[PDB]
Amino acid sequence: KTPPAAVLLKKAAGIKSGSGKPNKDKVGKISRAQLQEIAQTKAADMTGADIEAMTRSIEGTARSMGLVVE
Amino acid sequence: MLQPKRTKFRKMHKGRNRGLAQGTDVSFGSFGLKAVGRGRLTARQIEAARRAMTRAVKRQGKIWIRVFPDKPITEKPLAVRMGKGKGNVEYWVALIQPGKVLYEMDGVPEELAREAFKLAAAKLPIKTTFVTKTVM
Amino acid sequence: MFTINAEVRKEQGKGASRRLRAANKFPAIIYGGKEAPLAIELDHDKVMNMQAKAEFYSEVLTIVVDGKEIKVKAQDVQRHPYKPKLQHIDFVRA
Amino acid sequence: ALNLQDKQAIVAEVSEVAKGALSAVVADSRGVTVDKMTELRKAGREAGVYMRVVRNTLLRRAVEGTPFECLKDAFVGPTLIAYVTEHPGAAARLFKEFAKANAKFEVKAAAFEGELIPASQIDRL
Amino acid sequence: MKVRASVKKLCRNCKIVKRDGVIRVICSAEPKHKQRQG
RNA sequence: AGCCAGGAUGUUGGCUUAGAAGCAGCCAUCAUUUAAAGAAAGCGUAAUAGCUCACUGGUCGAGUCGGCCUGCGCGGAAGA
Ligand SMILES: [Mg+2]
Ligand SMILES: [Mg+2]
Ligand SMILES: [Mg+2]
Ligand SMILES: [Mg+2]
Ligand SMILES: [Zn+2]
Repeated sequence: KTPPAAVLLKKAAGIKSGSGKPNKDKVGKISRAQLQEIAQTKAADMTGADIEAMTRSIEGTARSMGLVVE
Repeated sequence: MLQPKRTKFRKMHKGRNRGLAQGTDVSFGSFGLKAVGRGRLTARQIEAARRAMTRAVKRQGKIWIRVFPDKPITEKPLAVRMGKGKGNVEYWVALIQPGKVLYEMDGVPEELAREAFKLAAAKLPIKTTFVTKTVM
Repeated sequence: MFTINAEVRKEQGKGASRRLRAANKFPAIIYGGKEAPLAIELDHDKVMNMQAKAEFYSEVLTIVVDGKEIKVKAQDVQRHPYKPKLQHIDFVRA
Repeated sequence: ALNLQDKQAIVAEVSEVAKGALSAVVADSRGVTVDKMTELRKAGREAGVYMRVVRNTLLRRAVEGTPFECLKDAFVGPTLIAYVTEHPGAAARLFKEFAKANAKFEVKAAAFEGELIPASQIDRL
Repeated sequence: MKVRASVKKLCRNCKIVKRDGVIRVICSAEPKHKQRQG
């Protein structure tokens, strides 16, 4: 398959590991362009009918590990 | 363990507990534990109840105790005849009439308070009920 | 808009009132304004269900006595000490 | 659970799509993963096909509005409806290749011309 | 079989049933959970 | 109420750990396809797998759910 949403968000925010306390500790930032590229690879792997849908599932995977969208 | 810091008098008359309560209403928090029965709360009992409901809320919200053990109770010790003066003061009580609000609580959801007051009620000698604050 | 039906009281005092409450009605009184204070009785359960809502205390109600309507506010309510019941109610003419 | 108004809105929607669609194929949806269903919704958004799984009691209220009153008897068993709004057919070709490839469910009975078309004869459509 | 004056449901599996003037608790899962009022 | 079926994607969410994959713990608990499916209510594995629930479609076809105030009962209740 395509590499996990978590791995692509880890190499997008420039980090190694995500946050130990997600949404409390913010461990990095990713622009909406990175969200859309990552959710295009994940689009090749997703269930979404739209770009916004898959970019939203990658938004969720971005909030669950503590990485902000900037 | 609650007890009057000082008093005008050391010993007291037994008395009688009659009538209804004053302060049948919740004047502080949202919820309260009101006593439907009749009788005495020793200081110890108030302590234990308070502890139970403090454990149950995990030291969140706020708790009031609207009763206080201001009346001293005496006991002759073992192997003592009658007379030769009034016995010594062992402990203190609060006199409770039907309708009195013993504890009050807020800063917590309803359910948790119900649970807590149940737990505390378990430690008290008199029948109790759960009540809520009303407008007017 | 709450509506309360009531009959005037043919008797008064302690006895009248305890019999009243054991019959599942309860006394009340309407005063204020130019007129004379009007002593009434109410059906317990109706009022007991109505006063459960905040509006009851903040709002103008209508009491139907002998077909005649009177607008009132709830002023002061006496509750039974340990039970979920009402002893008695003051309504001031609005 | 659903409010009565939610169900009124949904009956109005299935009736509104029922008034604009040429051919309607009713098919059992059972025993299928939601990835095969994401693929049938993609192949269904491809052909102009409108796919839904609704309550059958609701489906007889959206059907009662003409000329679908024949399909009331195909609403016994779980019902997945395909409305082709633009072009007729093409749901009838996809549902059979889906039922054959998957080897799941049923594909019970269709409707066209104001008529019911039985499970075997939808090969017409 | 715990014999006590207070009998309760310790889970969803537990079922309270009265046999012959006695309140009992029967659990399909945990025979440890079996109680009798008395 | 029973019975039939689904209970899906990202994903093995991040942190931790030899492993932690809903199911030791800590944090978040978003979003997608949906009729519906908790970053999972319990069992289960070395970790998975696997059993099952929340939830929904079907069948069935008419009453059902839980509080309020009470009346009378049951247990609690063993001695020469
Ligand atoms: Mg006296
Ligand atoms: Mg008298
Ligand atoms: Mg026997
Ligand atoms: Mg059912
Ligand atoms: Zn059990």
